[PDB]
Amino acid sequence: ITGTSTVGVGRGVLGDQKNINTTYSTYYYLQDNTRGDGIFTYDAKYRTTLPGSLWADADNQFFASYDAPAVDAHYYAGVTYDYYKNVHNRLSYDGNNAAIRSSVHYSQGYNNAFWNGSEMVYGDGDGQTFIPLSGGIDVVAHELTHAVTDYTAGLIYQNESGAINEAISDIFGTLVEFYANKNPDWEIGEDVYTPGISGDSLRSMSDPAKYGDPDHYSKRYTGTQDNGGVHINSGIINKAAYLISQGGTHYGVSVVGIGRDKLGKIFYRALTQYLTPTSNFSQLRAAAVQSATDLYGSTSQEVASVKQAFDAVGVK
Ligand SMILES: [Ca+2]
Ligand SMILES: [Ca+2]
Ligand SMILES: [Mn+2]
Ligand SMILES: [Mn+2]
Ligand SMILES: [Mn+2]
Repeated sequence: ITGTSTVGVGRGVLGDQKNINTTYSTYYYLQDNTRGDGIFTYDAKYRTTLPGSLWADADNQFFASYDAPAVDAHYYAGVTYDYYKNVHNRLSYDGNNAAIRSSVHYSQGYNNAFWNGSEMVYGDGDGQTFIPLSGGIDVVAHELTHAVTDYTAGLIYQNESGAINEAISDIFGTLVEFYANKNPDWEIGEDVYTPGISGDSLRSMSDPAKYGDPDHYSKRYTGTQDNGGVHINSGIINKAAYLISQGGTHYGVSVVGIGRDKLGKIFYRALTQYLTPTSNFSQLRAAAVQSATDLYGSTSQEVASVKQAFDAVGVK
């Protein structure tokens, strides 16, 4: 669409009011011209054909409940784009300001969200297990980070390389949650998961075992489900990343925390410079160590903590 950039107002999934960037041309569209080549949000109208219709609204006000997921998908994509640019100097997922597209209201009762290789897709949830998934900034940021990985390391979606791919998305989705200061934690999906139950989440980075995911290499899943456990074994890496950031003692191994910022710096460097499509956990450790070395020196604490963290989860 070609039109006039403007700002509208609406309410997100959780009922919070926010301003969003829109474009005016007869209708007001969810098209944000302020970031790279734009952020565009589409209505999939409960169908599975994609992307659907670019979101059009008559009055620049998005307070209808059908609007909620679109508002959040649109807003949180902006935040994520900001994170990457401000923090890592990366312009969009491709590093070249590629347009970011998302569709909401995908299918009916669909309890998931995903990056399909070209755009983001969000289900509305069945209302019991989930509410519309775009209401979780960690979810949005996890998905958009898959785009980042696709254009960089290109980690294949299966086995260890696939678990790394998943852990990368949880790590950065959590760093984005902290960046925006939106009730941050080391949990994944807490805001949209099981509305009826307080205190839970989909996955825990601080304690993966809490939901039955492995927190040590000796406990890894070796079967074939979930693409070889990409969503299970990511727990081992998630735990490592939490320790590097926060510190702690795990299985008798002590790790001094170096904080979130450095965690993000080290992981982003590993991702963009050292990982390859077939990298395994052991290769990830080597990459993380080389990155920290690059950034802080071989005899740094940073390096030391990265080592301790992997020893703690049993990754050699
Ligand atoms: Ca979270
Ligand atoms: Ca819940
Ligand atoms: Mn309206
Ligand atoms: Mn994922
Ligand atoms: Mn949170």
